Amino acid sequence: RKPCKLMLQVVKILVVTVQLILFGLSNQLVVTFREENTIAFRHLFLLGYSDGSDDTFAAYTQEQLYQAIFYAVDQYLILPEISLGRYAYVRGGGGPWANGSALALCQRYYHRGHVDPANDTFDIDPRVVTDCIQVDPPNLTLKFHKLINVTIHFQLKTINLQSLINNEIPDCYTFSILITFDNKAHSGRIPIRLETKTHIQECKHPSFRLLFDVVVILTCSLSFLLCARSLLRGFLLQNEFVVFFVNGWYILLVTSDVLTISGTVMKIGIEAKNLASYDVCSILLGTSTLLVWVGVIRYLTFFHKYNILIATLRVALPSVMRFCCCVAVIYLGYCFCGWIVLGPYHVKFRSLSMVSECLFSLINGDDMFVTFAAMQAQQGHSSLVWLFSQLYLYSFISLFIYMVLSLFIALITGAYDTIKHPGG
Amino acid sequence: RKPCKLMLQVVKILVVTVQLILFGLSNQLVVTFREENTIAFRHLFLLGYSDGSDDTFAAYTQEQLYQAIFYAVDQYLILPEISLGRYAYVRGGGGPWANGSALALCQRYYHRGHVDPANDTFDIDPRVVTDCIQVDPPNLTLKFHKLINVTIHFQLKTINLQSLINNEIPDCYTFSILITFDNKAHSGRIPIRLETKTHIQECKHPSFRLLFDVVVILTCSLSFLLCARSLLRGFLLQNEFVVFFVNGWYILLVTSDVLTISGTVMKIGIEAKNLASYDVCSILLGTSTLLVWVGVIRYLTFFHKYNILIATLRVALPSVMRFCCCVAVIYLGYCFCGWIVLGPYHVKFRSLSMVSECLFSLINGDDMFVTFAAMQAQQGHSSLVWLFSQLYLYSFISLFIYMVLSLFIALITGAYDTIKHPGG
Amino acid sequence: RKPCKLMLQVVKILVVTVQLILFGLSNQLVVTFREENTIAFRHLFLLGYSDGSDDTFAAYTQEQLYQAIFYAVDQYLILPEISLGRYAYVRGGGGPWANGSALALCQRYYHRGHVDPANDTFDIDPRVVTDCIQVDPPNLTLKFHKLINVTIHFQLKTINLQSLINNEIPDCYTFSILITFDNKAHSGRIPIRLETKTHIQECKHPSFRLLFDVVVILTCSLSFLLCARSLLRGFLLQNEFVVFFVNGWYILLVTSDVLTISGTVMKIGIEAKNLASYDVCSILLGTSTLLVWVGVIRYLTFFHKYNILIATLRVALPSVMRFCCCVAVIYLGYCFCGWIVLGPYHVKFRSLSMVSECLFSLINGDDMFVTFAAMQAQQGHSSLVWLFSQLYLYSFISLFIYMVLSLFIALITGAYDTIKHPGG
Amino acid sequence: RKPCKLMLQVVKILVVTVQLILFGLSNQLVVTFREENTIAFRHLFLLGYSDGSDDTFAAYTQEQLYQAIFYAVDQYLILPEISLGRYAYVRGGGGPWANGSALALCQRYYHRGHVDPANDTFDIDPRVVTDCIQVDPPNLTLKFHKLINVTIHFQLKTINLQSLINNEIPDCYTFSILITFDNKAHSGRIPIRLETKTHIQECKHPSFRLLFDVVVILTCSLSFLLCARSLLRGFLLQNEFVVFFVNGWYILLVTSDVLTISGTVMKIGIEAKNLASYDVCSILLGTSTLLVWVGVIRYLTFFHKYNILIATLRVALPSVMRFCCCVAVIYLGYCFCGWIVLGPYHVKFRSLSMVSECLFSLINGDDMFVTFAAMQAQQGHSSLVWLFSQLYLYSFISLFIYMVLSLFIALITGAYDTIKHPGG
Repeated sequence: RKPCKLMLQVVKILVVTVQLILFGLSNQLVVTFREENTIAFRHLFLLGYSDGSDDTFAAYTQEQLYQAIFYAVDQYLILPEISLGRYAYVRGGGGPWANGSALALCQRYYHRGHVDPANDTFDIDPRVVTDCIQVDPPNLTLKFHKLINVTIHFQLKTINLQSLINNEIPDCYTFSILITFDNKAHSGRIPIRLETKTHIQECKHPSFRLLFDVVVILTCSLSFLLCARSLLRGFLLQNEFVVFFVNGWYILLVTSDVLTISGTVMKIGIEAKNLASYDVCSILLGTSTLLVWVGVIRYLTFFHKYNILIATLRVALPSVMRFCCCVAVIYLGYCFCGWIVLGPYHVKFRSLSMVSECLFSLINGDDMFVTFAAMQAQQGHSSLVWLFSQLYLYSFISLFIYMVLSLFIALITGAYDTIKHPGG
Repeated sequence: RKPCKLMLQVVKILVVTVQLILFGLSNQLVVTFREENTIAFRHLFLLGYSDGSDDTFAAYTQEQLYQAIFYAVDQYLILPEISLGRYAYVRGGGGPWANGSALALCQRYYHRGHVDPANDTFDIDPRVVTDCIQVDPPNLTLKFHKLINVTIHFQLKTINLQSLINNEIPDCYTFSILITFDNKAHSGRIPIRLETKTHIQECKHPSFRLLFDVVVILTCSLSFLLCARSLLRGFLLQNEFVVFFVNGWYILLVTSDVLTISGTVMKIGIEAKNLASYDVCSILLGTSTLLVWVGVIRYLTFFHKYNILIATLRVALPSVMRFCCCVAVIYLGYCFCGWIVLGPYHVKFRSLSMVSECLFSLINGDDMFVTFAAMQAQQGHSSLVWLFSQLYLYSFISLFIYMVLSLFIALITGAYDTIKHPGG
Repeated sequence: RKPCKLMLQVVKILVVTVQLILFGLSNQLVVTFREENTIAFRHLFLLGYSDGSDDTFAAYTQEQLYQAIFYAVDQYLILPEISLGRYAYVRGGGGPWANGSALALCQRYYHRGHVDPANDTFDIDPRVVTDCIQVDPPNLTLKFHKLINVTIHFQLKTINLQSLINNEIPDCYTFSILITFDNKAHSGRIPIRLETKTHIQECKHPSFRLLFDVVVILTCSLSFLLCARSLLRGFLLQNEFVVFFVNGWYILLVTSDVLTISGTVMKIGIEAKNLASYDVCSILLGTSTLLVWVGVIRYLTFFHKYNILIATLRVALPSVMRFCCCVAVIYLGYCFCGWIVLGPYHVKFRSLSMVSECLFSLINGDDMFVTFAAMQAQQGHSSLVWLFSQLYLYSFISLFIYMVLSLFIALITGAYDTIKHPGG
Repeated sequence: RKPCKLMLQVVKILVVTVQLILFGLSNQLVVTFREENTIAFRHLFLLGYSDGSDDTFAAYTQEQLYQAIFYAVDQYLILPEISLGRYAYVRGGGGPWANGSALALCQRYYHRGHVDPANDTFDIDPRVVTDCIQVDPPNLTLKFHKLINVTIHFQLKTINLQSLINNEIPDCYTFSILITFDNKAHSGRIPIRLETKTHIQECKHPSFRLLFDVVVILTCSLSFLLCARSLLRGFLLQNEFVVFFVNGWYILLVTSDVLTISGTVMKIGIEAKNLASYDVCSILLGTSTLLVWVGVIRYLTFFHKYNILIATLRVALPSVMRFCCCVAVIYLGYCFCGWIVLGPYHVKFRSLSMVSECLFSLINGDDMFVTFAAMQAQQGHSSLVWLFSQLYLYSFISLFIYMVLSLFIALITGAYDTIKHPGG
């Protein structure tokens, strides 16, 4: 009934989530097509594209420069001539107007770009002059001092005829190519990178599963109306309590309400500004479905045989707040020691993210023999610091390792006392 | 006697399992020959076969296509001319009839294969036309739009004369070559793959260990008759119990009975439909031999000095069912958060298998510094989601890490209470 | 007030440390420029520089030798001709005087360098003759027996115009190139290595954040005067105690005093002998800021609700000293077994550092499946020792693994007793 | 006195072990020279030697064969012409007599080597005919059916003049080259391998640290006489006990006696049959020095403040024998499931060594996310078995993971009871 409604809401948020696992699969296979297209293009225009070489994909010869310039230039010259597929290159003007390349060959560089590092002086009217080449589907050079960045802005239509294997009509995908030579470092190292964007459109010559998803939304609507009715009844009870853990009698209906607001935003309403907000609304659904797990298990305990382990959770968190506080404060001191020591010989201590990453090395066995062995092997320097890196890292491994069993077990021997009260 | 029969059955299932470790070694060395042949062929026909390049083994040039076409084509032209071994290529017609290549050079592609992705339209009479070339042991081209897949169906006899070093007569192995160009993606990426199958036959000019294995089977027969007699005696006892842990007094005789049915199926009866069912029957033997371990240790406890630790197991599972239930329900919520969050930046969260794989990262130290460090390093996107991936992953690492010591120790401090009852 | 001064000192050492995280970021990005320059140069002069090939960067052909000699020689010939940047090569004489290369092409080798390893004899007047070639910005050979080491000592100015993107004037960086051919092994293997040093100077044509850092120093001065006043008050109390944990009432003011002495040494006083001592003074700050964490959490416990977990620490360390002693003594025996067993088949057991590194394999899951699986796979030798490496490593994994839970839990069940005294 | 003798024996076995760490360093640096020579040679003769390519170092072309044959052949032709060192190639006949190559170019192959794998028959008079070519320091071919293995047996003197940098006279090292083409598989895959052996001799034109080591031996002699006197006194006490843990009152003197017998065997007596027996005697020393750690800590407990933790060890092992028994018996069942399941899709389950290696994956976090993630990714086969590998591996991860905390903590909550008896 009403708990059958709660079990139906667990099952129906679970079924909206099954349709979400379905749609997340559907978008995932679409993204398989996307990533296949991505790697395909990365090889494809990639004059010299090696696996992992995109990390190194920076030029050193100036002739190393202009050659790859020619290389893609021929790529665009003869793409229809060479392709294992069919690319659609119509006018495609960008990114400033006027008019169409479709490949816009653009290049930024400072206007008074005056500089003499042998003279210890420079005259930056660094107003970046962008020089652009439009190139119609059927050679020049720039100052190695002078440039800022170089841009190849092309675009290529394609038909998703593999969708014929998904039983779909093939869609229209315009792959929009931004090729970027980036010499903003100007340090003699200039990475090259290629950006592409796919304008998925339907076929020009041109939904029962869609009816099912909209039903999952409207049933989410009914279930949220149920969750709001239950919040009003618990609100009637709390007004009796003010005028007179399980912890989720109301808030779960709310947080379910929040995940539901996020997913319904994903289907239609924010579903026309697509990508990231859908990713977010599905994120909010992730919290709702975790709770669908946790709270459904609450109800289907059916008291869980008195719920001794469910009773296990309570008084510890009363202490656990300050304890996790204390564990953080030592850890923040240790993160400070990492931010101090990380710069001289490390990449693992490279930022606050990396000081977080070494915290994964702390509790997890994966970071230990790697980091504390390799850094003891001394990339290193300044042999007092070779002593210091070992004396820091071996020191950092120990205190938490000994103390952490004692904390989960100080609360764990605390759990034998709330089980000393509670084993009876 | 009868426990000497149970110890003899532990030893005799252990000896059927020693003969299984023997035969699993024997098949394992045969598979070493198979895998050696596999890598040998993979290099061998492999025009361009690199280690791990089979992962990348997809073409981009159409000329990149037809060249490898020629490459193997010469491979087949002059295999006897080039080989470090001796391959036997007799008529070998397949895979449809008519008649013999031995290399059948086949190629699928849709009949009304009409398509214009610049026109947003297509006319699939996609009825795949398979065009096949037979090629007698002693050039043409296809539409890059038009094809579906391309097949090289060859076959090569060989003699297992290294079996002379195993003291055996060399057997006759016909390696049956299926070379596959797969452009079913049609995304400009077409992986190539080569399949080979070995028809192991005896020498044309043409078993005490075999007598030993059949004895192990018939003695398995006697031991199962013993296990069935013991089930009937325990059944006489249970009929006295109905009419009036150790847990395996009967079921182990049964599950031993099941592993025994599976292995005897492996030797003779299902041993003429070979491969996978033998793998399965040996799987069932694996469960039988684990139990041979566990229950032999039961009997050879001889009460284990009162069996305090054997008494340790019981009442916890009465709670442990619902507890492992609860651990799963949080974990299923966490798997749902993974299925939500995994698609945008990850391969580790790529499927339900990968959400299971990150669960290995949860309890095991190997997944932690890799995943939570590398994903915090942000393949990433959409910096609220760069906050979100860390805020999810660091959140997911903690709750189970703290709680799990408390669970095995909530039942562990429970074990000090069934040892508080039980230490006396 | 005074605890507001202690909280202000926690916040102000925390703010000197926030300015330290700021400066450590600032030096870190400068080091990003440095490392970018480093990898840039390593590719740059690197005739044959491959990623990780610096590990293998040793020659075998003598012609393999002199060619790379020519290769860099042309590198220096035509660096201005080839560069994607602007290098400043003025006279730059070194490393002995007279006068200027700027590339000094030097080569050591023993004077009576007489040797015949077919004759079992040699006449070392091994007085290394250093032959040097100065080479003006706009071929010869040496005995393969005769040389000791070979040196290319060059230097290159450059302007840090990317500092224009940091809003700074570009600084003047003189990159000082030491190219080293090292045949001191004389074992036919001669690694090549290139050293470079950057003399960062300001622009020739030529500080509110600096005012802020000096304020952080002077406020560190006031806070240390506070810490010294508090030590004098606690000293007045201890003189009352002699004449009549929390543990850090005085020593933390001291160790804060030490980190503060180290950082103020970093800003100005030792800040003219820069690199390593600043690294050290920041190290001492790392200890101060960890304590800022730990002791601020002490005060902001505000008794922590009676500080039961803070009371948790005490009596155990009274035992924990001897216990960590005992854990070390077994571990030192195990390190001795490693120093014995490591040499025959291992690199992980390669030194006392590596015997420390296998200790990371002990408690951390990362070293186990790698080392005990790969060494059981037997690089190996002398099959009794193939038994011995497994029998040692599997033995070493177990005793600590079983005992360590019992130690943290012997003290942990000790913590249920100081919580048996202390849960009341 | 006598405990000063025991502390002196701890220190003197520790000093014999310090001289052992010294000699193990000395042999380790000698082995650095050896391994440097090893990698040097591996590149050196290595026509095509790539890092890790020794794993793949097998030929496929027959011309791929004979070319490398020529390649080393020229290696030997012009080694003095090409070398960055000085190799001494005198007559050096082997491995059968007659007379000298120094490169013996040998090749085995069966005498009646008759075989037709197209005919399903063969006539093995497989009596391997070895054909040998001697080649004086200043072309032919064999049947691809016919050969067994091919051998290049050379030898090269060299002088260890880098020992001049160790202050030593350079020794005489004869590097004895065995080059092996191995086609014993005859599977078209023939790995090539090169063996070299170094005859270290002194210089032809030709020990205070040695006096120190012999003193360490004779003092080991005095300390063993002390250990034997202490065994006789404890034997007088045990004869009083028969006629009327600490556990090592006698046996440690013995096991110290055993390690001492092994090391004294290393210095002189077995020190003329060198390599492996010295490795062994040092192994026995490893056990002695571990005990030097453990028992010295016993005495220097000085009762360890009543030795509560030393008292901690005792009664558990009375149970721990059968418990480690039970842990093994489940684990042997699990190893049996691994030996069953490992062959179809795995290399980690490849032998009993690998079933041991997955046991490292069990307790250590390193094997988990790798194996259970990658095998769930399905190298795989036969989708019921794709279910089976996950259903086995995920099953195997759990039971020990839950139970093992309960075992070390069943004995650990047992330790709170021998600390319940023992905390008083």
